Amino acid sequence: SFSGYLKLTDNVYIKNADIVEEAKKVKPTVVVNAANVYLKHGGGVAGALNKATNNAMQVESDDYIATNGPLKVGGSCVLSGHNLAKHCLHVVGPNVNKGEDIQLLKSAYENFNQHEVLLAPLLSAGIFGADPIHSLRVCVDTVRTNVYLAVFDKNLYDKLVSSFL
Ligand SMILES: O=C(O)[C@@H]1CCC[C@@H]1c1ccsc1
Repeated sequence: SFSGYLKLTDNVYIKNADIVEEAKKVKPTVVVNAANVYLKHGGGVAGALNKATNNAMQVESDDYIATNGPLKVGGSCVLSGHNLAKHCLHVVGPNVNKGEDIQLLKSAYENFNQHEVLLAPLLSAGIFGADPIHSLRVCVDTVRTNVYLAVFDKNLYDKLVSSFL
């Protein structure tokens, strides 16, 4: 299972790791995707997770959207984890680069509470434009279940650990 994580709180752990490599190694029950409302897995974590599934995540996601329509910002859906995990929890954090309300980041993290353990990225961080330090703070203050955060960028991982209150 999960190895090499730094414990931040009772239930939040963090590691400088590529979430795709981490998912292939652990095969967790749940891997969180940093999804958008259309489940178009183009870039960032979504593009990387989808490419690791050989586009099977995108094919499944297009069928989900055809049936259900788009997700809400702050919402989620559970789909297959493919070769990476049992399930993928596609969570939509607000995209600050699209002017979405950063207050929706807490609602996005609340989706994690429906799963006893998750491998996840920092929601709304990276190409979503939010401050990752704020994302980590909202994560620790919102998620009560066991979350193993994979931070791809070493420099950001170091900054997140060194500034963690
Ligand atoms: O973790 C990072 O370094 C950033 C911030 C949030 C997710 C993003 C990422 C993760 C896997 S590819 C890009």
